[PDB]
Amino acid sequence: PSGVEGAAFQSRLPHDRMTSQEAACFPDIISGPQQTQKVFLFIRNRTLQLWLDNPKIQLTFEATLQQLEAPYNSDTVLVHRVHSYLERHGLINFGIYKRIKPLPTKKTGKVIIIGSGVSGLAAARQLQSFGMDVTLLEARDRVGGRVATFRKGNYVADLGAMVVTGLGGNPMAVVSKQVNMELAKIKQKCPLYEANGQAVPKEKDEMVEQEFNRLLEATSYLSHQLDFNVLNNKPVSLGQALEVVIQLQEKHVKDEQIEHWKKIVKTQEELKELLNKMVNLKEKIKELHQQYKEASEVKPPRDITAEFLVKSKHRDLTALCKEYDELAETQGKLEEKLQELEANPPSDVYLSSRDRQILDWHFANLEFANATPLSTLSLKHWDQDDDFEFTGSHLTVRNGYSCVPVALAEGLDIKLNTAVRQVRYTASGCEVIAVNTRSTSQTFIYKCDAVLCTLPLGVLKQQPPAVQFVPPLPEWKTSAVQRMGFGNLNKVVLCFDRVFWDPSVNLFGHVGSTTASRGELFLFWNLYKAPILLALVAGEAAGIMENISDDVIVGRCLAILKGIFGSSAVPQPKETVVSRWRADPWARGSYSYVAAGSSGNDYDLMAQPITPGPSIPGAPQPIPRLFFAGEHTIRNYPATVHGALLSGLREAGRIADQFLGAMYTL
Amino acid sequence: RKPPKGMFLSQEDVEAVSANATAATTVLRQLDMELVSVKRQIQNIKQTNSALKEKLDGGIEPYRLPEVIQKCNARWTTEEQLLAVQAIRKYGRDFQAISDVIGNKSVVQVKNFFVNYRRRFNIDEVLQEWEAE
Ligand SMILES: Cc1cc2nc3c(=O)[nH]c(=O)nc-3n(C[C@H](O)[C@H](O)[C@H](O)COP(=O)(O)OP(=O)(O)OC[C@H]3O[C@@H](n4cnc5c(N)ncnc54)[C@H](O)[C@@H]3O)c2cc1C
Ligand SMILES: CCn1c(C(=O)Nc2cccc(COC)c2COc2ccc(OC[C@@H]3CCNC3)cc2)cc2sccc21
Repeated sequence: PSGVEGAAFQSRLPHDRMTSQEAACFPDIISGPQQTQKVFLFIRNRTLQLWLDNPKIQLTFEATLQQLEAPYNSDTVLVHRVHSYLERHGLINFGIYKRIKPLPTKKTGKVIIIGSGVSGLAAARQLQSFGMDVTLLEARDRVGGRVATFRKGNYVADLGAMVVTGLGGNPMAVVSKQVNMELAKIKQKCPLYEANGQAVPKEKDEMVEQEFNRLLEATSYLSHQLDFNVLNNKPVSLGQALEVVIQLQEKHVKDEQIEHWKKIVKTQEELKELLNKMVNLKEKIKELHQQYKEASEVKPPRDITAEFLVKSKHRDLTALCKEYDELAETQGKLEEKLQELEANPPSDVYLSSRDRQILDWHFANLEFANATPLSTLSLKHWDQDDDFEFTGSHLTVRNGYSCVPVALAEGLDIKLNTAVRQVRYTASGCEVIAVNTRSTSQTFIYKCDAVLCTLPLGVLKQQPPAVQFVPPLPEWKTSAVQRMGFGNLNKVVLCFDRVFWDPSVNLFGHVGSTTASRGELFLFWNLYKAPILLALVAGEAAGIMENISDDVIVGRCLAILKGIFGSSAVPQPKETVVSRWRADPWARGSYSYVAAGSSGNDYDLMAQPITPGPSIPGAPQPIPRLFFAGEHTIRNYPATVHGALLSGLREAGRIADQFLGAMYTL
Repeated sequence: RKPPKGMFLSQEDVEAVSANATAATTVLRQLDMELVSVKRQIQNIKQTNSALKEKLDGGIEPYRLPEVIQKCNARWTTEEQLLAVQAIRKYGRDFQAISDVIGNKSVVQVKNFFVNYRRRFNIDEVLQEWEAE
């Protein structure tokens, strides 16, 4: 898209229709005449275009009205409402921008933010931009959360997030212009190497990859066409659907063979009756010839009965030879069909053990993308966020993704090494209790008007709780936490002194030996500048590999690389780092997935804020006090950085509309 | 609307493989057995036919007679008349058979004979005594 319409696309908005959020803030326009709606939409799209053309400076209302032209700038209070709407909800003036109007002298309202991940950092930035007092409480000794970058000397490798999934509609495109990120395209080509150490032939690499892509579309047909979503009162998982689809393919292969050999016995038995008719006809001929002979031996002259006998036997013997000349003629008509069928046999097997191993690699790559074994993903809803995929190639942060949260933390009041233990919310305010992570006896008390919780879903799942809510979270909130899936995947960083791999190959795979170990060191990455190879652990291997020491994990990596590249070409790494995200007390896993029995609607439940009960009985309905942002709270972009980034902007707009007002509704 | 070309997913098949736990292994075994069953029946008939093939070794060539090609004639000799009566007694109304026995009489000439001499040769009695066989 181009022009003001591209601005709307780049802001994830329909360029020619008001959204539901806009309808709530401008109910007089969406219910009004069509002419006003088109004016409003252009004002919104034009304001977005201006901000996106210069995301480094703040877009003020005085500046927006200057670039607008008649008749769109004739109504000024409408332009002012649109600008204030976009600024409040993080569509313009978000991220890291030089401020034009110095901030309010004194702040309004106190907000405590739990966790200084991208989710919390984005919200803290905005709430301070809106003139509120914001303080973030981070349990770790650093910012970024699951944006964790390893740095030692020249070595830079990300243990958490490292890929921007396209820039088309990605808010990270705005950030990448503000922060000096070093985005580099990922070359898609990814050769596979079997356990023997040699590469997979191009014949197999494509027939299996296509069969994998085919098996996947099959499960979607199983789900959305045959309504195969429940199996014995339990929700079907994507792993189960693949097992069923595969078995049906092996079942059809066997039915093809049985009906093919059944064509042979049918024609073979036509031959059995055909031969039995001629072996008996050759017998009648053998007897008739002897009778014609004996009648012909009678030497002339002979009466007309002896002469009729020779003529009679001659005619009958000629007729029986005609009947044989056809019964034995069709003997070749069927003998060709037999060499026909016995030369075009159907497929012997669906997939061999060698093929099924390579297919398991593509399953491992899928278990990697969703950070959970396929047996846990919801068959119907696991790819519910696919319709919002961004456009463009996927890029890596070559200088380390940590530069983004570090850049956001500039100017914010962050309290590191502060682990929240208890969140108390009542009708008259909130208080957060936290202890210092270095000596857990030192207790801190933070009073505030509102708490924004960006705790990872894996932390919200702990039993017994790491964070106690007082009063307890309502069932509908906790039930969503239990239904939602929180997966796991780990990275192994192998630094080196020289490059022994192919520089033009950004990634290559390792086909495991067993279905069980298919995710164990299956993928390798050459995506950084310094000689660093990075190996991935996915699926059921992820959780099990955390119970293994670093020197043994790196030992399996070198053993694999010695197979592909040779034992002489693999040196010692001199620096190794292995992640253990499920064991991390501050993450308890990698990111969320749509578990079977859950749906994307649980993400919306996670995002709903909590409102305390009245202090005095009969007191008016209180104000929402506990707010939830984070990767697991945004239905259309879960498990990402841009999703956490957006969720933070969301709650920052909601918390502001609650405690500061919204003068853009009349 | 339809599965990916090459996949086979009918509503009936899915239920038979998910009816219980080991219903998958059960269906794939009863097809493995029905395959082994049909395969050994092939080699049973392939051997029964191979034995019958060797009984035909030699064709019927020692039993074929040369083609006596005689030009068709129109005059019924006394001999040829007598051949026709016996041919009627043995073959009935098979005109092609009677034509071949006599040798030089067409199918329609044999039929004309069935009326011209039906009076004098009692062909009605000859035919009715053929019908007793
Ligand atoms: C291995 C891996 C690779 C990934 N790769 C990508 C990728 O390529 N692209 C992408 O878009 N996304 C990726 N992600 C996911 C992405 O990093 C997350 O979705 C995002 O960082 C989550 O942000 P958040 O602020 O919601 O959560 P977090 O970043 O986890 O922030 C929560 C913060 O709260 C803190 N905290 C926890 N407990 C307490 C407590 N008791 N008291 C106080 N503070 C606490 C935590 O330390 C943390 O700093 C990846 C994730 C993993 C694990
Ligand atoms: C698997 C980690 N991950 C990655 C990643 O590692 N991508 C990557 C790395 C090397 C080579 C290639 C190959 O280049 C194409 C890729 C892209 O493969 C993807 C994997 C998962 C994706 O989406 C994951 C989220 C989880 C829940 N819904 C989507 C998207 C792309 C990107 C994103 S966005 C959220 C997680 C994530």
